[PDB]
Amino acid sequence: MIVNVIQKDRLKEQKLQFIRNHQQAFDVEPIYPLPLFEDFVTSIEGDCSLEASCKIESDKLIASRFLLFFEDKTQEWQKYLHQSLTFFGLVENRVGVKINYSLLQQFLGSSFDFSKVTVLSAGIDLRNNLAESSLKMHIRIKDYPEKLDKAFALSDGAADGNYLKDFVNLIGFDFYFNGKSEIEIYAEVQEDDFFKPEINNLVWQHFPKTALQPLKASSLFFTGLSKANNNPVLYYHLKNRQDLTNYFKLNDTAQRVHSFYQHQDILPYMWVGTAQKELEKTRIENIRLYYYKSFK
Amino acid sequence: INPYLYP
Ligand SMILES: CC(C)=CCSP(=O)(O)OP(=O)(O)O
Ligand SMILES: [Mg+2]
Ligand SMILES: [Mg+2]
Repeated sequence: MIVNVIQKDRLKEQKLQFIRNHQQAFDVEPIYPLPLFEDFVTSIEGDCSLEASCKIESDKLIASRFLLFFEDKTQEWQKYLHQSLTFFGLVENRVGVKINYSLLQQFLGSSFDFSKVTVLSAGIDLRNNLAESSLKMHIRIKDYPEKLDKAFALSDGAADGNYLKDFVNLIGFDFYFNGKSEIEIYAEVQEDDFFKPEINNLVWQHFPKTALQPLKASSLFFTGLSKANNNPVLYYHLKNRQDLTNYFKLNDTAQRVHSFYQHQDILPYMWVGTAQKELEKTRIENIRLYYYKSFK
Repeated sequence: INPYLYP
């Protein structure tokens, strides 16, 4: 029992540490309301992962981006959903904002089968301009075509085609502090399928050649579809974060992020997000970089 | 495998 007490406290601090490392590297002052997210990660007692992230816009570094993945192998999805929403409510109270939940409500509907959930995340993407700040949630669904149809319908035409239902498992929800909300659909291709002719037919031949190059170093590929996106966002899951510079032509700002992370005590893999037209360039100007730590 | 894909 005493072992559990030590480990509990240890995990709490290790999580805050990962968060502080990231914030302290890129922002002298924490963006409000980061301390509320810090309290939320602390309140979660099971096994989790954290994502710390930077969005680079030329020389603009946006670094107050964090996500928690519920990974306690009990599969208590409804419990985790209720904890996430409780946290979101607290943010509403302290900040004095009202979140628009309608897209999540319609997606959940009345009959949600939680046994079909394989990932749940909750988090923040915080700005100095409160209105531009957002709360985030992802839900990954397996063998739930009824819910896939719903999310596609909710996309409001950002869903490029109904043939993409074959590729979609992850659903993203953004909740802006100004009462605007967005849904995102992520079309995926796994590594085992990269070289299949059906995949070349339905996916690869629609992308320029430069978009295909980072697949060599990747275990997974998403295309993020949302009407909040200026362009389709291509996501590459690099097996080793060290390969970033080999496959992506980084600007100074993104190199700074890359440099900081090369020798942090974090997971070997990373995610990279960039618009298709950035890869056509001689130097990427707009890029999203995602780093991970697990806490068992 | 990773936090966005269970295995
Ligand atoms: C890293 C991956 C594959 C998915 C999460 S990216 P997102 O759409 O949640 O993040 P953005 O805030 O849109 O950059
Ligand atoms: Mg965002
Ligand atoms: Mg997005």
